[PDB]
Amino acid sequence: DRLDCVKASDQCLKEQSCSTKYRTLRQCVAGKETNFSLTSGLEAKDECRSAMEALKQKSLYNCRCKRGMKKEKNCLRIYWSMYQSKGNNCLDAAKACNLDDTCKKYRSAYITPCTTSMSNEVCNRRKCHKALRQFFDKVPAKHSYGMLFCSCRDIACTERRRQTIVPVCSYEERERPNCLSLQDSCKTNYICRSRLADFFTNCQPESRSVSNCLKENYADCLLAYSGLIGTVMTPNYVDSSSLSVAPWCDCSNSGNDLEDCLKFLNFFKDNTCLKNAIQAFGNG
Amino acid sequence: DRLDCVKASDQCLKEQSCSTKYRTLRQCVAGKETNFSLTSGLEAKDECRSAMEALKQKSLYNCRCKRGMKKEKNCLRIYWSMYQSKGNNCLDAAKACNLDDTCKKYRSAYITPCTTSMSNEVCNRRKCHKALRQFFDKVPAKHSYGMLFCSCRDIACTERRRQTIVPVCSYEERERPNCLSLQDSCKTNYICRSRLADFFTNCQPESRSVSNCLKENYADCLLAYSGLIGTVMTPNYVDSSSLSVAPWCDCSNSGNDLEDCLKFLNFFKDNTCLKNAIQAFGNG
Amino acid sequence: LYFSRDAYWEKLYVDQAAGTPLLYVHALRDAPEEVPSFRLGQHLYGTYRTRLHENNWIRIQEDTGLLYLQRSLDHSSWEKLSVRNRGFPLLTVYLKVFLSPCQWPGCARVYFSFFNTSFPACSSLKPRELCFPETRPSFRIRENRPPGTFHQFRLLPVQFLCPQISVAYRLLEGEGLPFRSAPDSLEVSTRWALDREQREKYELVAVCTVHREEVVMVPFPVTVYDEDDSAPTFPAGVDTASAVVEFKRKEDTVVATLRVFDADVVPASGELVRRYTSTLLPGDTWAQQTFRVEHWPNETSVQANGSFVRATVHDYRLVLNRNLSISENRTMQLAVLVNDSLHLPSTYSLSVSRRARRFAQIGKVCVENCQAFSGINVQYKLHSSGANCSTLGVVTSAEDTSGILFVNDTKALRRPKCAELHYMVVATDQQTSRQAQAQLLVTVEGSY
Amino acid sequence: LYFSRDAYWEKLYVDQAAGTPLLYVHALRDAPEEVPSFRLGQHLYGTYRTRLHENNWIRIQEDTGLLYLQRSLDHSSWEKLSVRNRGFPLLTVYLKVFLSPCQWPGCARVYFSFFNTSFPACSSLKPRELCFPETRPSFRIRENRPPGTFHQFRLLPVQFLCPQISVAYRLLEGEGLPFRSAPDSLEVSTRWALDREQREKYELVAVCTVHREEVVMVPFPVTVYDEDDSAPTFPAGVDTASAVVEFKRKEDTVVATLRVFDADVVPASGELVRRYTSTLLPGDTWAQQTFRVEHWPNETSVQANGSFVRATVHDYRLVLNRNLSISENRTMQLAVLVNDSLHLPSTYSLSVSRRARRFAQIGKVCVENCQAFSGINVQYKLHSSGANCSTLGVVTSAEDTSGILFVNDTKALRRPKCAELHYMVVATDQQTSRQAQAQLLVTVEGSY
Amino acid sequence: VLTAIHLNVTDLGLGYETKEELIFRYCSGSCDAAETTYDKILKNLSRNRRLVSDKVGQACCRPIAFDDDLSFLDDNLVYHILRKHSAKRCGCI
Amino acid sequence: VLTAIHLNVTDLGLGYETKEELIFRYCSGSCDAAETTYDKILKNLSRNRRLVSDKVGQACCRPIAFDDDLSFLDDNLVYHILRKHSAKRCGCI
Ligand SMILES: *[C@@H]1O[C@H](CO)[C@@H](O[C@@H]2O[C@H](CO)[C@@H](O)[C@H](O)[C@H]2NC(C)=O)[C@H](O)[C@H]1NC(C)=O
Ligand SMILES: *[C@@H]1O[C@H](CO)[C@@H](O[C@@H]2O[C@H](CO)[C@@H](O)[C@H](O)[C@H]2NC(C)=O)[C@H](O)[C@H]1NC(C)=O
Ligand SMILES: [Ca+2]
Ligand SMILES: [Ca+2]
Ligand SMILES: [Ca+2]
Ligand SMILES: [Ca+2]
Ligand SMILES: [Ca+2]
Ligand SMILES: [Ca+2]
Repeated sequence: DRLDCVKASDQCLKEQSCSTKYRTLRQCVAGKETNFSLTSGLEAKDECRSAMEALKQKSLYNCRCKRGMKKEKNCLRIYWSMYQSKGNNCLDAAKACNLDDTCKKYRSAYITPCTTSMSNEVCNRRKCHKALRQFFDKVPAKHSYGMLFCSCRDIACTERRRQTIVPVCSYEERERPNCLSLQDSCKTNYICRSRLADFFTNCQPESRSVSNCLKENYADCLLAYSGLIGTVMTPNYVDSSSLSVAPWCDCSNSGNDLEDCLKFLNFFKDNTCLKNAIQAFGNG
Repeated sequence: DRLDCVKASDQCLKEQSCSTKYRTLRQCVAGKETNFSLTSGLEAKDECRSAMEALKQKSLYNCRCKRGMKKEKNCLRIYWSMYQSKGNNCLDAAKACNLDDTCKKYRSAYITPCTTSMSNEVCNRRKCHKALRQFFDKVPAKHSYGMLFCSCRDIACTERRRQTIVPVCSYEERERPNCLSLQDSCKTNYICRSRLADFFTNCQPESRSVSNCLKENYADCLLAYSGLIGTVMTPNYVDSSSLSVAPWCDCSNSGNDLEDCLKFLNFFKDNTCLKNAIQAFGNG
Repeated sequence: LYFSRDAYWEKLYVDQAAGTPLLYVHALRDAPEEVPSFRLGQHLYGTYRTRLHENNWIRIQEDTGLLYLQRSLDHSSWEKLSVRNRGFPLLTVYLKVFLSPCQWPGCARVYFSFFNTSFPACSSLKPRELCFPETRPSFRIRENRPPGTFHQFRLLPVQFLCPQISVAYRLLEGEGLPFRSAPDSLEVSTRWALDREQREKYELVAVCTVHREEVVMVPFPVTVYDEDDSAPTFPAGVDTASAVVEFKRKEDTVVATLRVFDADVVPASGELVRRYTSTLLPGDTWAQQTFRVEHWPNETSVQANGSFVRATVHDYRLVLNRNLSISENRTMQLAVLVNDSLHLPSTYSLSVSRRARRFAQIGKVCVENCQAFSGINVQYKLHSSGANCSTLGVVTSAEDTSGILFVNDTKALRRPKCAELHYMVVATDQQTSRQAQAQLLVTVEGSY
Repeated sequence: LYFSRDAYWEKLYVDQAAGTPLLYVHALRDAPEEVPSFRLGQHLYGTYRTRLHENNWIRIQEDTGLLYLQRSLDHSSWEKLSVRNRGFPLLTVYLKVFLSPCQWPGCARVYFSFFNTSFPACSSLKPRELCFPETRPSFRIRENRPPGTFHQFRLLPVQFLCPQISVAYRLLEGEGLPFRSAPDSLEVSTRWALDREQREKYELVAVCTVHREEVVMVPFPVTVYDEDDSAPTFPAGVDTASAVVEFKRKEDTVVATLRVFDADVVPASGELVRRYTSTLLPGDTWAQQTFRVEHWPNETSVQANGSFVRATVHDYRLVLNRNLSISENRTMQLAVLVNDSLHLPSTYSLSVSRRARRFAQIGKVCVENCQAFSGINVQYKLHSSGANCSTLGVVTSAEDTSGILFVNDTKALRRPKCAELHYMVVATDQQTSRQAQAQLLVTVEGSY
Repeated sequence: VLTAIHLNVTDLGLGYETKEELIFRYCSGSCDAAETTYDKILKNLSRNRRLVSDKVGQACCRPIAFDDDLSFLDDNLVYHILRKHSAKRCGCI
Repeated sequence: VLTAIHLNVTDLGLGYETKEELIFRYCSGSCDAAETTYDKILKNLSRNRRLVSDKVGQACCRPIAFDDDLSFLDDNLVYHILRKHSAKRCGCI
């Protein structure tokens, strides 16, 4: 219903003046069409500035919202042009969830498509992913986070925790791609690009010369992390032992960009801000 | 698809010449608008002849075919203008009806709208009439006739028989109109005019100089009589004693046509062919 | 003009000679100068009015009403007619006879029984068949219309083919009666206008003498058909009294019904057709025509178009006169004595345990009632549960005539006890209920 | 050309004089004639790469890589920069430095720690702060590229503002190593091309003598970045054997996979980038290019576009050569030894109590199998319930190799007993299953 | 199962004085094999004593569909219709 | 009436080995006042002995609506969903 950026451009298209102004902006300004390093305008900088200013007082300049489900990429292309670029605690959560009308309702609403009835059948991944996003969108942090970020003392607890997202269906895939390519593939879709950027924003270091974040950053990090679940960039705990997390990717055949791939991956695999935020939720 | 007579008249209507010729024929020639005995032309015979001849070489004069399903009567009106023209036996019927899937189903399908729940409420007459016509249309003569034409020995039987059509709703009315006016009013409607004419045809005397009909005419008479039920011309037994029947009309204020009104009424009230046919069904 | 019979009948045989005379028809007058001119329909008709064939055989004398064979009907003729008779045996064929430029009075049907044989030998005919038709005729004569010849007795095919058989006719039982059949006459006539008030039906005796004389007698019936011999009487006569409420406006208030009846026959236009109209209304004022009466329905009840006022007066003369034409007029009079002098109500909310001064003034119907019907001469009452029945005087409407309905001092009313009261309000002239009773509903709690 | 560091750093103070020299950058060559031309980005940058302001203060000598203050940075300058830093305290500001017409190798970031005070008094500076930057630098030098000057030791703001403090530098631990820092030189250079196969990392000791002499020493690390020193070896060597079935058509049947690996570093284009192509195929016939190998995927398995025939022959030479350009070529060879020689089936209906001659011939799969795969050298078998398991030989498929499946004499078969049989049909070369097993269904009653 | 019996209208005991009759069909028989998960739970919750089991009961053989309306005229010449009075289909609900 | 009890999943006796719990709701109580014409007929047909009354029975307090699906992970790291297992509304049917 609410297209967002795309709808707005449609509104712009309706009037001749706005369409022309938009055309000039596209012609004059690189937007994010070229590499930033290149950021060489198609014409000249002065011309781009004028074209940009030309948009003011038109329907155009819009913010791109996620709501463009099918056409996230198209939305993102637009918008970016302007923008840039056993007892245990996991068991207590499962108990609290089922004993609540909203959580029980939304827990099974996602388990339903994420599981398979028979051994060599296969789940619908998109139904499982959508329902996953529904779960963290509709169930308050209280019950939704208890499932995912519960502290553990033994493997029965950790094996339970790692299963929350039904990894077999939602996480694992036959081939493990390269991390930088999947980043690319995530940035095409409107939903993933939106959720990936909040992750990188909310779960970044203190912005002093220390590689740790602050306590006031904690909630925003966990929200940003949890929002990744059900996207192409879905993360899970990599083993049944630690809090180390990662998408379904690795750094094989990174060629000349091996430094950048491992850097991207250690933002998942060795994130101190995330580690601390997860530990804070189920500890003190 | 093929209207037949009606379609042809439509073709006639298209051209001005044909329409005019048709108009003259209608004005000049009685057609079957009046009683044949009367067959007095609206104007004079010579004028009718000329008008008739006037039709030649026009689309008009058509044969009326059956295919006019819904509007058979309208077709017939046209086309004819040219052409011409307690234990008891009523209880056993009520038993046999209810013990049968078709009859029980259709008996209550008509009792439902024909009755009222409370004293000074009033039934929907058209719903009651339609369902009545449905009843005699869908239930074989066997069960449908047993209800209406059962022989009796006592008043419990006759009072039951007279109630078959739910007279209070379907027969009786506050004012009793004149019989010839209601005939007029019956002839306006396609359904009644069709059912009234079959009655007059099927239940007429031997066509010798005797005022009685034959046994081979019996079935066709009862069908024609039963088909009147649910029309403006609905007939019922006038008392709880004899087989004398009549519509809801009388011959008050017939003016100069008093002879013709009583003649029409005695076709219901003193019909020997009907009397015999009714008696034959539930006697031998 | 009208035929003196609706139906005539004779026999026809195979091979009757062209030139055989068949029978006469007769038309009597409705006015003295009228003269019939007879003509036949175009076709011959068979069983159940089947149209058989153009009539190529029988003609009529247009002035005299003589039917005769212009052409003989041979075996082939009767075959052409038989095969057109829709499968019925051909027993009877008829023709229509019109008396100016098929139903009585202006059209007669002439029926012929067909006999598939030759006319019989003269010596074989018995007196009864020599003298009268096989079923004797009966006649129709209108009251108060000019007298004239309405019948002829001789059987024409018998006089023609058997001229050696002499046949003579007379009437019996006509003494002082209006019928003439003169010595040696074969015609019968009336002598003066008939009158249904004196005699509705006659039954004379027709007597035939054949030849050795043999006599046959048959009844000779005549029915008198109607005249405006009578005028109309208002059973009411002078309707001294009539009453209408004062100044009551309405589309048509019905002041009163006057009625009249006619002695004449109802089926006759003379009796039945009666019309009511108001010839006069004195005085002229205020409005010249305050009333109207339904002429035709014979309800003939006066209704008023205009308003009325305190005894101005009123006198109407009513005429029943059957018609402008020759109908008998008669009148009666009535005096109208003027009586001298919208959407339903919402349920009332009242609050429980209420305190404050006794009388709690709630609703006022009086300025509605007098407002609508335009009268204060009306007495209001209230009845139902709290007023007049069980709990008694909890609601009382006023010894003073102004339709103010109030709650009294029932110790302020308890919603635990009774939580709703339904009461009916009445208005009554002087004894009589002018209005329908309204229903008032009082609910006992807060807010709305 | 590439910088010898990705990042440089120094300090800047309030009110440093226009004309203060800051530091040098250095670009080494990728080819012998290359000469750097240095220019700065347009802006100064603050915390988390905030774009602060056009750079109005620092300039670079385009030939020599000397950065210096063209204009002093006073209190107001540092305020203009601070207020543009998005609310973060202004601790560091940087510039980009490009080496032709920001990432290593072609762009270096120069960071300055801002100190909101005047440059310190000369007498207050300890030897460590007089001698080296606060964190010691480390260097990047590409193997197999021309040697040259990659560092300069003297702290330029200290030499400028404290010219009475003498400072001298030398290296230790470079004996036989490719580094030169000459007596009285403040520069360090390499002397010959480096080579990662000999040494990937060096860690020398830089020694500063200030002035009464005091000495400070720090590590001096150099990382060797890569060269195509190495060529590729096919572990396979001569793949004497390869096999493909005869005349087997397909989009691309995979005959066999040959593989190669490069000694060089995988991240280096030298090792990793290996491509496989078939240089030759003898003989020319029948078709000149029967096969193809996937060059890039390194699956490098040969696939055949064209058909094969009985031992015509086959010999291919495969080259791994990294690139057309300067890559090391190497080959291995393979001989392909050719092996010399659609919609599912409907359920079968059979009628119960069947009699007539023993063997009831039902279906024939053999002309399907040989029809599809083009082979009669295949042995058909049948297994499941009636054939091979429980009820035994009720269905048998043929000691003769033609895939005819028949009902035998199980006394004509009983639909009361078993009313359906499900059987699996096999095809097998000489031991090996060429096809997937099909499922046959035989139903036991009449009609269809 | 579904079962049928031919009856006088007075046999129905519904307060009608008449001589008319009807066919009446009813659902009867054992059918409590704990079909659904809910009904499996009840049998188990009682066996392990957990319920206490006040008035809890499993599936019943009840009508799922009803026959056509039945009409009759009583001894007092008044009509009546019976609705939802006889079973057409039976199931455990 | 509707009634609720807080239970372990193993208490349901449905063959699951787990530590997860649930709220389970069930319909219980007397409700056999012969509501419908059909049920009035049965009481009457038995009172006047006409039936013989083999296994015929009147209305039962059964569930009319069911709650949301309930999920759980078992001790063997396998998920399961219970459907139509707990009552939402109760009626006599
Ligand atoms: C309907 O009612 C009649 C009369 O009550 C029943 O007929 C009687 O039934 C008894 C008991 O079976 C028989 O012994 C008799 O033949 C009848 N009584 C008498 C006095 O003769 C009849 O069975 C009932 N029918 C139905 C279908 O229920
Ligand atoms: C779920 O199971 C646990 C363990 O079986 C139950 O806890 C026990 O219940 C008993 C009996 O009421 C208590 O006396 C004890 O406190 C518990 N057992 C032990 C050994 O400590 C628990 O009641 C069950 N919970 C639900 C909601 O059904
Ligand atoms: Ca008179
Ligand atoms: Ca008269
Ligand atoms: Ca008169
Ligand atoms: Ca090397
Ligand atoms: Ca190398
Ligand atoms: Ca190499």
